[PDB]
Amino acid sequence: MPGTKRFQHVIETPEPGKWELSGYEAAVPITEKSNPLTQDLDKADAENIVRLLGQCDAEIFQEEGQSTYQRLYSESILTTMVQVAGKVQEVLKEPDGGLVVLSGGGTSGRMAFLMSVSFNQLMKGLGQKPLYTYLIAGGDRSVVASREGTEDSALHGIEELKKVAAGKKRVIVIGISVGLSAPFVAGQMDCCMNNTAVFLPVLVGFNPVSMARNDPIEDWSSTFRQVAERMQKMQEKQKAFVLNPAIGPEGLSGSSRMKGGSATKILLETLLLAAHKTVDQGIAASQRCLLEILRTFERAHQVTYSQSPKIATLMKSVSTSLEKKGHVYLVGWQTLGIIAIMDGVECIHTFGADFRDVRGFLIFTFSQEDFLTSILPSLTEIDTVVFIFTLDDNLTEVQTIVEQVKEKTNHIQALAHSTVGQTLPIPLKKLFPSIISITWPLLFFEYEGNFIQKFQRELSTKWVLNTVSTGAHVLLGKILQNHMLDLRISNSKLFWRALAMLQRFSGQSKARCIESLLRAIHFPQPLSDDIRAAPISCHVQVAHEKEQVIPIALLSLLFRCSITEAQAHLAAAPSVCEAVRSALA
Ligand SMILES: O=S(=O)(N[C@@H](c1cc2ccccc2s1)c1ccccc1Cl)c1ccc2c(c1)OCCCO2
Ligand SMILES: O=P(O)(O)OC[C@@H](O)[C@@H](O)[C@H](O)[C@@H](O)CO
Repeated sequence: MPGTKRFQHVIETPEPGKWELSGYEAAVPITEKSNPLTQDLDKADAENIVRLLGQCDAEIFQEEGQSTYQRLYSESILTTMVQVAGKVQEVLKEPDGGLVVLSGGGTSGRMAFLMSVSFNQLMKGLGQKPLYTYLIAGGDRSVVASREGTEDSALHGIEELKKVAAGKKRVIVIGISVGLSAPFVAGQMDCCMNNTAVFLPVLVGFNPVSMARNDPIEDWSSTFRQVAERMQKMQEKQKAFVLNPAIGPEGLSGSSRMKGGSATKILLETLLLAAHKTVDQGIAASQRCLLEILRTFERAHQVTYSQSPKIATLMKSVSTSLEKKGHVYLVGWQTLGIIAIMDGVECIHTFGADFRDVRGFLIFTFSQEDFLTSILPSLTEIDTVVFIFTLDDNLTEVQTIVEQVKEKTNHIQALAHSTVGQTLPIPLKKLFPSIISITWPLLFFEYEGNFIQKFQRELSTKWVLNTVSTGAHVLLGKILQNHMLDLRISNSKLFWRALAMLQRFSGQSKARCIESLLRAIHFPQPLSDDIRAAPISCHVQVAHEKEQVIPIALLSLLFRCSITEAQAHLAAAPSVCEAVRSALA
Protein backbone atom coordinates (compact mmCIF):
# COMPACT_ATOMS: atom_id res chain seq x y z
CA MET A 1 0.00 0.00 0.00
CA PRO A 2 1.09 3.69 -0.35
CA GLY A 3 3.45 4.87 2.42
CA THR A 4 4.62 1.38 3.28
CA LYS A 5 8.13 2.21 1.91
CA ARG A 6 8.66 5.65 3.49
CA PHE A 7 7.89 4.16 6.89
CA GLN A 8 9.39 0.70 6.33
CA HIS A 9 12.13 1.34 8.93
CA VAL A 10 9.65 2.39 11.67
CA ILE A 11 9.32 -0.14 14.52
CA GLU A 12 5.82 -1.07 15.71
CA THR A 13 4.64 0.28 19.00
CA PRO A 14 4.94 -2.26 21.73
CA GLU A 15 1.90 -3.52 23.65
CA PRO A 16 1.82 -2.02 27.15
CA GLY A 17 4.39 -3.44 29.60
CA LYS A 18 6.53 -5.19 26.95
CA TRP A 19 8.49 -2.01 25.99
CA GLU A 20 11.72 -3.70 27.07
CA LEU A 21 10.75 -7.18 25.81
CA SER A 22 9.71 -6.32 22.22
CA GLY A 23 13.29 -4.96 21.70
CA TYR A 24 11.99 -1.50 20.77
CA GLU A 25 13.83 0.22 23.65
CA ALA A 26 17.09 -1.45 22.65
CA ALA A 27 16.71 0.14 19.20
CA VAL A 28 16.20 3.73 20.54
CA PRO A 29 19.50 5.48 19.85
CA ILE A 30 21.28 6.66 23.05
CA THR A 31 21.06 10.23 21.81
CA GLU A 32 17.26 9.92 21.56
CA LYS A 33 16.73 7.98 24.80
CA SER A 34 14.86 9.32 27.80
CA ASN A 35 17.48 9.81 30.58
CA PRO A 36 16.17 7.96 33.68
CA LEU A 37 17.67 10.60 36.02
CA THR A 38 15.22 13.09 34.54
CA GLN A 39 11.96 11.14 34.34
CA ASP A 40 10.52 13.76 36.80
CA LEU A 41 12.37 16.78 35.50
CA ASP A 42 9.16 18.68 35.06
CA LYS A 43 8.55 18.56 38.88
CA ALA A 44 11.98 19.51 40.12
CA ASP A 45 12.55 22.91 41.72
CA ALA A 46 15.43 25.06 40.51
CA GLU A 47 18.21 23.59 42.68
CA ASN A 48 17.32 20.00 41.67
CA ILE A 49 17.24 20.83 37.98
CA VAL A 50 20.86 22.02 38.34
CA ARG A 51 21.75 18.92 40.31
CA LEU A 52 20.07 16.68 37.75
CA LEU A 53 21.61 18.33 34.67
CA GLY A 54 25.10 18.37 36.34
CA GLN A 55 24.70 14.71 36.92
CA CYS A 56 23.65 14.05 33.29
CA ASP A 57 26.68 16.07 32.03
CA ALA A 58 29.01 13.99 34.25
CA GLU A 59 27.96 10.79 32.49
CA ILE A 60 30.40 11.95 29.85
CA PHE A 61 33.36 11.00 32.01
CA GLN A 62 31.84 7.85 33.49
CA GLU A 63 33.70 4.63 32.72
CA GLU A 64 32.55 1.41 30.97
CA GLY A 65 30.88 -1.39 33.04
CA GLN A 66 31.43 -5.19 32.74
CA SER A 67 27.74 -6.61 27.33
CA THR A 68 27.89 -2.77 26.97
CA TYR A 69 28.89 0.37 25.05
CA GLN A 70 32.45 1.71 24.77
CA ARG A 71 32.88 5.19 26.34
CA LEU A 72 35.30 8.07 26.40
CA TYR A 73 37.82 6.44 28.74
CA SER A 74 37.57 2.97 27.05
CA GLU A 75 40.84 1.82 25.52
CA SER A 76 39.28 1.29 22.06
CA ILE A 77 38.24 4.99 21.98
CA LEU A 78 41.55 6.33 23.36
CA THR A 79 43.56 4.14 20.91
CA THR A 80 41.44 5.65 18.17
CA MET A 81 42.01 9.14 19.43
CA VAL A 82 45.77 8.36 19.33
CA GLN A 83 45.78 7.05 15.73
CA VAL A 84 43.84 10.17 14.65
CA ALA A 85 46.36 12.47 16.38
CA GLY A 86 48.94 10.44 14.46
CA LYS A 87 47.31 11.32 11.11
CA VAL A 88 46.72 14.92 12.02
CA GLN A 89 50.46 15.14 12.67
CA GLU A 90 51.33 13.83 9.13
CA VAL A 91 49.49 16.88 7.84
CA LEU A 92 51.07 19.28 10.33
CA LYS A 93 54.57 18.21 9.06
CA GLU A 94 53.57 18.80 5.39
CA PRO A 95 51.44 21.99 5.36
CA ASP A 96 51.71 22.49 1.61
CA GLY A 97 48.51 21.05 0.14
CA GLY A 98 47.24 20.08 3.56
CA LEU A 99 43.94 20.97 5.22
CA VAL A 100 41.92 19.97 8.25
CA VAL A 101 38.14 20.41 7.92
CA LEU A 102 35.72 20.26 10.85
CA SER A 103 32.11 19.90 9.63
CA GLY A 104 28.71 19.55 11.30
CA GLY A 105 25.21 21.01 11.21
CA GLY A 106 23.48 22.97 13.95
CA THR A 107 25.47 22.85 17.16
CA SER A 108 27.96 20.45 15.71
CA GLY A 109 28.58 23.14 13.17
CA ARG A 110 28.91 25.82 15.84
CA MET A 111 31.43 23.66 17.79
CA ALA A 112 33.42 23.08 14.63
CA PHE A 113 33.75 26.81 14.06
CA LEU A 114 35.08 27.65 17.57
CA MET A 115 37.63 24.91 17.41
CA SER A 116 38.79 25.86 13.89
CA VAL A 117 39.48 29.41 15.09
CA SER A 118 41.37 28.37 18.20
CA PHE A 119 43.61 25.93 16.36
CA ASN A 120 44.16 28.53 13.67
CA GLN A 121 45.13 31.02 16.42
CA LEU A 122 47.58 28.46 17.86
CA MET A 123 49.28 27.97 14.50
CA LYS A 124 49.52 31.76 13.84
CA GLY A 125 51.19 32.19 17.26
CA LEU A 126 53.86 29.70 16.14
CA GLY A 127 54.31 31.58 12.83
CA GLN A 128 52.76 28.75 10.75
CA LYS A 129 50.01 29.22 8.15
CA PRO A 130 46.52 28.27 9.41
CA LEU A 131 45.31 24.78 8.29
CA TYR A 132 41.91 24.61 9.88
CA THR A 133 38.60 25.46 8.45
CA TYR A 134 35.02 24.64 9.35
CA LEU A 135 31.87 23.84 7.34
CA ILE A 136 28.39 24.37 8.70
CA ALA A 137 25.13 23.23 7.10
CA GLY A 138 23.61 26.33 5.43
CA GLY A 139 26.86 28.26 5.06
CA ASP A 140 28.61 30.47 7.61
CA ARG A 141 25.50 32.45 8.36
CA SER A 142 24.24 29.26 10.12
CA VAL A 143 26.88 29.68 12.92
CA VAL A 144 24.72 32.28 14.72
CA ALA A 145 21.33 31.52 13.26
CA SER A 146 18.51 29.07 14.07
CA ARG A 147 18.32 27.18 10.77
CA GLU A 148 17.45 23.51 11.52
CA GLY A 149 16.27 22.72 7.93
CA THR A 150 19.67 22.83 6.27
CA GLU A 151 21.19 19.49 7.52
CA ASP A 152 19.00 17.26 5.24
CA SER A 153 21.00 17.44 1.96
CA ALA A 154 23.92 15.17 1.27
CA LEU A 155 24.78 16.90 -2.04
CA HIS A 156 25.02 20.21 -0.28
CA GLY A 157 27.59 18.75 2.14
CA ILE A 158 29.59 17.32 -0.73
CA GLU A 159 29.53 20.69 -2.62
CA GLU A 160 30.71 22.69 0.39
CA LEU A 161 33.46 20.12 0.95
CA LYS A 162 34.45 20.32 -2.75
CA LYS A 163 34.67 24.13 -2.63
CA VAL A 164 36.96 24.22 0.38
CA ALA A 165 39.11 21.24 -0.69
CA ALA A 166 40.24 23.50 -3.56
CA GLY A 167 43.43 22.08 -5.08
CA LYS A 168 44.71 20.61 -1.80
CA LYS A 169 46.53 17.27 -1.76
CA ARG A 170 45.97 15.80 1.74
CA VAL A 171 42.72 16.57 3.57
CA ILE A 172 41.37 15.50 6.91
CA VAL A 173 37.60 15.75 7.25
CA ILE A 174 36.16 15.51 10.70
CA GLY A 175 32.43 15.17 10.33
CA ILE A 176 30.57 15.72 13.51
CA SER A 177 27.05 14.40 14.01
CA VAL A 178 26.12 13.66 17.53
CA GLY A 179 23.35 11.29 16.59
CA LEU A 180 25.26 9.89 13.57
CA SER A 181 22.33 11.36 11.86
CA ALA A 182 22.88 14.37 9.57
CA PRO A 183 22.84 13.78 5.78
CA PHE A 184 25.17 16.78 5.34
CA VAL A 185 27.83 14.82 7.14
CA ALA A 186 26.98 11.45 5.67
CA GLY A 187 27.63 12.76 2.13
CA GLN A 188 31.07 14.28 3.05
CA MET A 189 32.24 11.01 4.61
CA ASP A 190 31.13 8.90 1.65
CA CYS A 191 32.80 11.29 -0.79
CA CYS A 192 36.12 11.13 1.22
CA MET A 193 35.97 7.35 0.99
CA ASN A 194 35.63 7.55 -2.82
CA ASN A 195 39.04 9.36 -2.92
CA THR A 196 41.35 8.31 -0.08
CA ALA A 197 44.42 9.45 -2.04
CA VAL A 198 43.35 12.97 -1.08
CA PHE A 199 40.83 12.51 1.78
CA LEU A 200 40.85 11.03 5.31
CA PRO A 201 37.40 10.96 6.94
CA VAL A 202 36.99 10.96 10.65
CA LEU A 203 33.48 10.55 11.95
CA VAL A 204 32.61 11.82 15.35
CA GLY A 205 29.33 11.19 17.17
CA PHE A 206 27.96 9.49 20.23
CA ASN A 207 25.92 6.54 19.15
CA PRO A 208 27.04 3.03 18.39
CA VAL A 209 27.06 2.67 14.60
CA SER A 210 24.34 0.05 14.87
CA MET A 211 22.06 2.87 15.98
CA ALA A 212 23.12 5.29 13.29
CA ARG A 213 20.24 6.50 11.13
CA ASN A 214 19.09 3.97 8.52
CA ASP A 215 16.22 5.83 6.84
CA PRO A 216 16.69 7.00 3.22
CA ILE A 217 18.40 10.22 2.46
CA GLU A 218 16.42 12.11 -0.15
CA ASP A 219 19.35 13.04 -2.53
CA TRP A 220 21.58 10.01 -1.77
CA SER A 221 21.52 6.20 -2.07
CA SER A 222 23.18 4.95 1.15
CA THR A 223 22.06 5.60 4.65
CA PHE A 224 24.16 7.06 7.43
CA ARG A 225 24.44 3.63 8.94
CA GLN A 226 25.97 2.17 5.81
CA VAL A 227 28.42 4.94 5.36
CA ALA A 228 29.52 4.59 8.95
CA GLU A 229 29.71 0.75 8.67
CA ARG A 230 31.98 1.17 5.65
CA MET A 231 34.24 3.70 7.45
CA GLN A 232 34.58 1.25 10.33
CA LYS A 233 35.85 -1.46 7.96
CA MET A 234 38.41 1.01 6.56
CA GLN A 235 39.71 1.81 10.02
CA GLU A 236 41.45 -1.62 10.05
CA LYS A 237 43.85 -0.25 7.41
CA GLN A 238 43.82 3.24 8.95
CA LYS A 239 42.10 5.02 6.08
CA ALA A 240 39.01 6.16 8.02
CA PHE A 241 38.08 6.47 11.64
CA VAL A 242 34.90 6.29 13.62
CA LEU A 243 35.12 7.97 17.01
CA ASN A 244 31.92 7.33 18.79
CA PRO A 245 31.86 6.85 22.52
CA ALA A 246 28.58 6.58 24.39
CA ILE A 247 28.05 9.44 26.84
CA GLY A 248 24.49 8.48 27.92
CA PRO A 249 21.19 10.23 27.15
CA GLU A 250 20.56 13.95 27.27
CA GLY A 251 18.88 15.52 30.31
CA LEU A 252 16.23 16.84 27.93
CA SER A 253 15.66 13.97 25.44
CA GLY A 254 17.22 14.53 22.01
CA SER A 255 18.65 17.86 23.01
CA SER A 256 22.11 17.13 21.62
CA ARG A 257 23.26 20.79 21.99
CA MET A 258 24.03 19.96 25.66
CA LYS A 259 26.07 16.88 26.46
CA GLY A 260 26.71 16.27 22.80
CA GLY A 261 28.10 19.69 22.11
CA SER A 262 30.22 19.48 25.29
CA ALA A 263 31.61 16.04 24.46
CA THR A 264 32.39 17.18 20.97
CA LYS A 265 34.73 19.93 22.30
CA ILE A 266 36.17 17.68 24.99
CA LEU A 267 36.86 14.98 22.48
CA LEU A 268 38.27 17.11 19.70
CA GLU A 269 40.17 19.76 21.66
CA THR A 270 41.86 17.03 23.61
CA LEU A 271 42.90 15.24 20.48
CA LEU A 272 44.08 18.16 18.39
CA LEU A 273 45.99 19.84 21.28
CA ALA A 274 47.68 16.54 21.93
CA ALA A 275 48.69 16.45 18.29
CA HIS A 276 50.19 19.94 18.23
CA LYS A 277 51.92 19.65 21.59
CA THR A 278 53.58 16.40 20.59
CA VAL A 279 54.75 17.51 17.08
CA ASP A 280 56.75 20.27 18.73
CA GLN A 281 58.47 17.71 20.95
CA GLY A 282 59.15 15.29 18.04
CA ILE A 283 57.30 12.59 20.01
CA ALA A 284 54.25 10.56 18.86
CA ALA A 285 50.97 11.27 20.67
CA SER A 286 50.03 8.77 23.32
CA GLN A 287 47.16 7.80 25.59
CA ARG A 288 48.92 9.47 28.43
CA CYS A 289 49.05 12.89 26.73
CA LEU A 290 45.28 12.61 25.97
CA LEU A 291 44.47 11.60 29.54
CA GLU A 292 46.07 14.66 31.12
CA ILE A 293 43.83 16.91 29.03
CA LEU A 294 40.82 14.65 29.52
CA ARG A 295 41.15 14.79 33.37
CA THR A 296 41.57 18.53 33.19
CA PHE A 297 38.21 18.72 31.34
CA GLU A 298 36.74 16.45 33.97
CA ARG A 299 38.06 18.69 36.83
CA ALA A 300 36.41 21.53 34.92
CA HIS A 301 32.99 19.99 35.40
CA GLN A 302 33.59 19.54 39.12
CA VAL A 303 34.91 23.10 39.45
CA THR A 304 31.88 24.40 37.57
CA TYR A 305 29.00 22.68 39.32
CA SER A 306 30.58 23.32 42.77
CA GLN A 307 29.06 26.79 42.11
CA SER A 308 25.55 25.20 41.86
CA PRO A 309 23.41 27.39 44.26
CA LYS A 310 24.37 30.56 42.36
CA ILE A 311 23.51 28.74 39.09
CA ALA A 312 20.11 27.86 40.52
CA THR A 313 19.54 31.61 41.38
CA LEU A 314 20.59 32.88 37.93
CA MET A 315 18.14 30.26 36.77
CA LYS A 316 15.23 31.73 38.77
CA SER A 317 15.88 35.37 37.70
CA VAL A 318 15.90 34.14 34.09
CA SER A 319 12.70 32.15 34.48
CA THR A 320 10.92 34.90 36.46
CA SER A 321 11.65 37.45 33.78
CA LEU A 322 10.23 35.24 30.99
CA GLU A 323 7.07 34.35 32.92
CA LYS A 324 6.25 38.09 32.74
CA LYS A 325 6.89 38.39 29.00
CA GLY A 326 10.28 39.92 29.88
CA HIS A 327 13.54 39.53 28.00
CA VAL A 328 17.05 38.27 28.86
CA TYR A 329 20.42 39.42 27.70
CA LEU A 330 23.74 37.65 27.69
CA VAL A 331 26.76 39.81 27.34
CA GLY A 332 30.37 38.76 27.15
CA TRP A 333 33.70 39.33 25.50
CA GLN A 334 35.73 37.41 22.95
CA THR A 335 34.91 33.72 22.69
CA LEU A 336 32.48 33.78 25.60
CA GLY A 337 30.51 36.48 23.86
CA ILE A 338 29.93 34.06 20.99
CA ILE A 339 28.99 31.14 23.20
CA ALA A 340 26.33 33.47 24.68
CA ILE A 341 25.03 34.17 21.17
CA MET A 342 24.91 30.50 20.36
CA ASP A 343 22.98 29.66 23.49
CA GLY A 344 20.29 32.30 22.91
CA VAL A 345 19.76 31.32 19.31
CA GLU A 346 19.46 27.62 20.23
CA CYS A 347 16.56 28.58 22.50
CA ILE A 348 14.55 29.44 19.36
CA HIS A 349 14.27 25.93 17.93
CA THR A 350 14.73 24.12 21.25
CA PHE A 351 11.87 25.82 23.11
CA GLY A 352 9.81 27.65 20.46
CA ALA A 353 11.24 30.90 21.79
CA ASP A 354 11.41 34.37 20.24
CA PHE A 355 14.95 35.67 19.31
CA ARG A 356 14.54 38.47 21.88
CA ASP A 357 13.69 36.15 24.82
CA VAL A 358 17.31 35.07 25.40
CA ARG A 359 19.72 37.03 23.20
CA GLY A 360 23.50 37.02 23.38
CA PHE A 361 25.89 39.90 22.64
CA LEU A 362 29.62 40.05 21.83
CA ILE A 363 31.84 43.04 22.73
CA PHE A 364 25.08 40.24 17.48
CA THR A 365 28.59 41.82 17.43
CA PHE A 366 27.66 45.20 19.05
CA SER A 367 30.73 46.99 20.57
CA GLN A 368 30.98 49.41 23.56
CA GLU A 369 29.13 52.70 22.78
CA ASP A 370 27.07 51.00 19.98
CA PHE A 371 25.45 48.75 22.63
CA LEU A 372 25.02 51.70 25.05
CA THR A 373 22.98 53.80 22.60
CA SER A 374 21.25 50.94 20.68
CA ILE A 375 20.11 48.18 23.06
CA LEU A 376 20.38 49.99 26.43
CA PRO A 377 17.36 52.38 25.95
CA SER A 378 14.67 49.68 25.53
CA LEU A 379 15.22 47.87 28.86
CA THR A 380 12.80 47.51 31.79
CA GLU A 381 12.46 46.55 35.51
CA ILE A 382 11.64 42.83 34.94
CA ASP A 383 14.35 42.10 32.28
CA THR A 384 17.69 40.35 33.13
CA VAL A 385 21.28 40.96 32.10
CA VAL A 386 24.22 38.62 32.43
CA PHE A 387 27.84 39.53 32.06
CA ILE A 388 30.38 36.95 31.09
CA PHE A 389 34.08 37.70 31.14
CA THR A 390 37.50 36.78 32.41
CA LEU A 391 39.67 39.04 34.55
CA ASP A 392 41.96 39.37 31.52
CA ASP A 393 39.43 41.32 29.47
CA ASN A 394 39.22 45.06 29.06
CA LEU A 395 37.65 45.35 32.54
CA THR A 396 37.12 49.12 31.92
CA GLU A 397 34.44 48.43 29.21
CA VAL A 398 32.84 46.01 31.65
CA GLN A 399 32.34 48.39 34.61
CA THR A 400 30.93 51.15 32.36
CA ILE A 401 28.23 49.11 30.64
CA VAL A 402 27.09 47.59 33.91
CA GLU A 403 26.85 51.07 35.48
CA GLN A 404 24.41 52.22 32.78
CA VAL A 405 22.43 48.87 32.92
CA LYS A 406 22.15 49.09 36.72
CA GLU A 407 20.23 52.37 36.15
CA LYS A 408 17.67 50.98 33.65
CA THR A 409 17.53 47.49 35.44
CA ASN A 410 18.54 45.70 38.70
CA HIS A 411 18.29 41.94 37.82
CA ILE A 412 21.90 41.75 36.82
CA GLN A 413 24.24 38.88 37.78
CA ALA A 414 27.59 37.84 36.26
CA LEU A 415 29.92 34.96 35.41
CA ALA A 416 33.63 35.61 36.01
CA HIS A 417 36.65 33.42 35.30
CA SER A 418 39.92 33.98 37.17
CA THR A 419 43.25 32.28 37.73
CA VAL A 420 43.60 31.98 41.61
CA GLY A 421 44.69 35.16 43.42
CA GLN A 422 43.28 37.50 40.82
CA THR A 423 41.02 40.07 42.43
CA LEU A 424 37.94 41.98 41.31
CA PRO A 425 38.64 45.74 40.93
CA ILE A 426 36.45 47.28 43.67
CA PRO A 427 34.03 49.27 41.45
CA LEU A 428 33.01 46.07 39.56
CA LYS A 429 33.13 44.03 42.78
CA LYS A 430 30.46 46.21 44.42
CA LEU A 431 27.94 46.16 41.54
CA PHE A 432 27.48 42.32 41.96
CA PRO A 433 26.05 40.83 45.20
CA SER A 434 26.03 36.98 44.82
CA ILE A 435 28.35 36.79 41.74
CA ILE A 436 29.46 33.58 39.92
CA SER A 437 33.19 33.52 40.18
CA ILE A 438 35.06 30.51 38.87
CA THR A 439 38.70 30.44 39.81
CA TRP A 440 41.10 28.11 37.98
CA PRO A 441 44.21 26.65 39.66
CA LEU A 442 47.59 27.31 38.05
CA LEU A 443 48.32 24.94 35.15
CA PHE A 444 51.63 25.07 33.24
CA PHE A 445 50.96 25.74 29.56
CA GLU A 446 53.07 25.05 26.49
CA TYR A 447 51.71 27.79 24.20
CA GLU A 448 51.47 31.60 24.17
CA GLY A 449 47.63 31.87 24.08
CA ASN A 450 47.10 29.33 26.95
CA PHE A 451 44.68 27.38 24.86
CA ILE A 452 43.90 24.91 27.66
CA GLN A 453 42.76 27.83 29.80
CA LYS A 454 40.55 29.00 26.94
CA PHE A 455 38.97 25.54 26.46
CA GLN A 456 38.14 25.05 30.07
CA ARG A 457 36.36 28.32 30.36
CA GLU A 458 34.38 28.17 27.10
CA LEU A 459 33.28 24.71 28.22
CA SER A 460 32.39 25.77 31.79
CA THR A 461 30.40 28.74 30.41
CA LYS A 462 28.57 26.46 27.96
CA TRP A 463 27.49 24.27 30.86
CA VAL A 464 26.34 27.21 32.88
CA LEU A 465 24.45 28.86 30.09
CA ASN A 466 22.84 25.57 28.75
CA THR A 467 21.80 24.63 32.27
CA VAL A 468 20.31 28.10 32.80
CA SER A 469 18.49 28.34 29.48
CA THR A 470 17.14 24.82 29.65
CA GLY A 471 16.35 25.04 33.34
CA ALA A 472 14.58 28.39 32.95
CA HIS A 473 12.12 26.92 30.37
CA VAL A 474 11.48 23.75 32.20
CA LEU A 475 10.49 25.83 35.22
CA LEU A 476 7.79 27.48 32.99
CA GLY A 477 6.12 24.09 32.53
CA LYS A 478 6.87 23.76 28.78
CA ILE A 479 8.60 20.31 29.05
CA LEU A 480 6.68 17.05 29.54
CA GLN A 481 8.51 14.68 31.91
CA ASN A 482 11.87 14.99 30.04
CA HIS A 483 10.54 15.50 26.53
CA MET A 484 9.86 18.67 24.55
CA LEU A 485 6.46 17.76 23.14
CA ASP A 486 5.68 20.90 21.23
CA LEU A 487 8.60 21.10 18.88
CA ARG A 488 8.57 22.51 15.41
CA ILE A 489 9.31 19.87 12.81
CA SER A 490 12.04 21.44 10.71
CA ASN A 491 13.95 18.39 9.47
CA SER A 492 13.52 14.68 9.05
CA LYS A 493 15.17 13.83 12.40
CA LEU A 494 12.59 15.91 14.25
CA PHE A 495 9.95 14.33 12.12
CA TRP A 496 11.00 10.96 13.56
CA ARG A 497 11.39 12.27 17.09
CA ALA A 498 7.78 13.47 16.86
CA LEU A 499 6.55 10.13 15.63
CA ALA A 500 8.39 8.39 18.49
CA MET A 501 6.88 10.78 20.96
CA LEU A 502 3.40 9.84 19.61
CA GLN A 503 4.10 6.12 20.01
CA ARG A 504 5.46 6.72 23.53
CA PHE A 505 2.73 8.96 24.96
CA SER A 506 -0.21 7.27 23.03
CA GLY A 507 0.71 3.57 23.19
CA GLN A 508 -1.28 3.16 19.97
CA SER A 509 0.01 1.55 16.86
CA LYS A 510 2.55 2.77 14.34
CA ALA A 511 -0.09 3.27 11.61
CA ARG A 512 -2.39 5.35 13.79
CA CYS A 513 0.46 7.51 15.06
CA ILE A 514 1.65 8.17 11.57
CA GLU A 515 -1.85 8.89 10.26
CA SER A 516 -2.52 11.33 13.06
CA LEU A 517 0.80 13.16 12.48
CA LEU A 518 0.21 13.56 8.70
CA ARG A 519 -3.36 14.74 9.21
CA ALA A 520 -2.10 17.25 11.79
CA ILE A 521 0.60 18.40 9.46
CA HIS A 522 -1.46 18.64 6.34
CA PHE A 523 -4.75 19.80 7.85
CA PRO A 524 -7.01 21.09 6.24
CA GLN A 525 -6.11 18.81 3.30
CA PRO A 526 -7.07 15.11 3.95
CA LEU A 527 -4.79 12.09 3.57
CA SER A 528 -4.41 11.23 -0.11
CA ASP A 529 -2.23 8.47 -1.54
CA ASP A 530 0.21 11.17 -2.87
CA ILE A 531 0.58 12.56 0.68
CA ARG A 532 0.97 9.08 2.13
CA ALA A 533 3.67 8.38 -0.41
CA ALA A 534 5.45 11.71 -0.31
CA PRO A 535 9.10 12.05 0.70
CA ILE A 536 9.60 13.15 4.32
CA SER A 537 10.75 16.62 3.17
CA CYS A 538 7.29 17.40 1.91
CA HIS A 539 5.85 16.83 5.39
CA VAL A 540 8.73 18.79 6.96
CA GLN A 541 8.29 21.80 4.66
CA VAL A 542 4.59 22.05 5.62
CA ALA A 543 4.97 21.26 9.39
CA HIS A 544 7.75 23.87 9.68
CA GLU A 545 5.17 26.61 9.13
CA LYS A 546 2.60 25.42 11.73
CA GLU A 547 1.98 25.62 15.50
CA GLN A 548 1.16 22.84 17.89
CA VAL A 549 1.41 20.11 15.26
CA ILE A 550 2.42 17.48 17.83
CA PRO A 551 0.04 18.29 20.63
CA ILE A 552 -2.89 18.37 18.08
CA ALA A 553 -1.78 14.99 16.79
CA LEU A 554 -1.54 13.56 20.28
CA LEU A 555 -4.93 14.79 21.38
CA SER A 556 -6.47 13.35 18.19
CA LEU A 557 -5.16 9.93 19.23
CA LEU A 558 -6.00 10.11 22.95
CA PHE A 559 -9.55 11.36 22.35
CA ARG A 560 -9.87 9.19 19.22
CA CYS A 561 -11.14 12.26 17.39
CA SER A 562 -10.75 14.42 14.32
CA ILE A 563 -8.31 17.29 13.86
CA THR A 564 -11.23 19.69 13.95
CA GLU A 565 -12.24 18.31 17.34
CA ALA A 566 -8.74 18.37 18.83
CA GLN A 567 -8.03 21.90 17.58
CA ALA A 568 -11.17 23.32 19.17
CA HIS A 569 -10.53 21.43 22.38
CA LEU A 570 -7.03 22.82 22.48
CA ALA A 571 -8.29 26.39 21.91
CA ALA A 572 -10.81 25.78 24.75
CA ALA A 573 -8.19 25.10 27.36
CA PRO A 574 -6.14 27.59 29.33
CA SER A 575 -2.91 26.35 27.67
CA VAL A 576 -1.18 23.62 25.63
CA CYS A 577 0.67 22.04 28.56
CA GLU A 578 -2.57 22.21 30.53
CA ALA A 579 -4.62 20.53 27.80
CA VAL A 580 -2.05 17.77 27.12
CA ARG A 581 -1.51 17.05 30.84
CA SER A 582 -5.29 16.73 31.43
CA ALA A 583 -5.70 14.63 28.30
CA LEU A 584 -2.87 12.35 29.39
CA ALA A 585 -4.93 11.66 32.54
O1 LIG B 1 15.50 7.27 11.00
S1 LIG B 1 15.81 6.05 11.80
O2 LIG B 1 16.66 5.03 11.08
N1 LIG B 1 16.80 6.49 13.05
C1 LIG B 1 16.35 7.56 13.99
C2 LIG B 1 15.51 7.03 15.16
C3 LIG B 1 15.32 5.73 15.38
C4 LIG B 1 14.51 5.41 16.38
C5 LIG B 1 14.18 4.09 16.76
C6 LIG B 1 13.34 3.89 17.87
C7 LIG B 1 12.88 5.04 18.56
C8 LIG B 1 13.20 6.36 18.20
C9 LIG B 1 14.02 6.53 17.11
S2 LIG B 1 14.63 7.91 16.38
C10 LIG B 1 17.58 8.20 14.55
C11 LIG B 1 18.81 7.50 14.76
C12 LIG B 1 19.96 8.13 15.30
C13 LIG B 1 19.82 9.49 15.61
C14 LIG B 1 18.61 10.18 15.39
C15 LIG B 1 17.47 9.55 14.84
CL1 LIG B 1 15.93 10.37 14.51
C16 LIG B 1 14.31 5.34 12.53
C17 LIG B 1 14.23 3.97 12.90
C18 LIG B 1 13.07 3.46 13.51
C19 LIG B 1 12.01 4.35 13.77
C20 LIG B 1 12.10 5.71 13.42
C21 LIG B 1 13.23 6.20 12.80
O3 LIG B 1 11.13 6.66 13.61
C22 LIG B 1 10.80 6.80 15.00
C23 LIG B 1 9.86 5.73 15.60
C24 LIG B 1 10.53 4.33 15.65
O4 LIG B 1 10.91 3.75 14.37
O1 LIG C 1 25.07 16.53 15.69
P1 LIG C 1 23.64 16.02 15.06
O2 LIG C 1 23.09 14.83 15.74
O3 LIG C 1 23.96 15.77 13.58
O4 LIG C 1 22.60 17.16 15.35
C1 LIG C 1 22.70 18.28 14.45
C2 LIG C 1 21.79 19.41 14.93
O5 LIG C 1 20.44 19.10 14.57
C3 LIG C 1 21.74 19.53 16.47
O6 LIG C 1 22.97 20.16 16.93
C4 LIG C 1 20.55 20.37 16.75
O7 LIG C 1 20.75 21.55 15.97
C5 LIG C 1 20.40 20.86 18.17
O8 LIG C 1 19.19 21.69 18.19
C6 LIG C 1 20.26 19.72 19.17
O9 LIG C 1 19.83 20.33 20.40
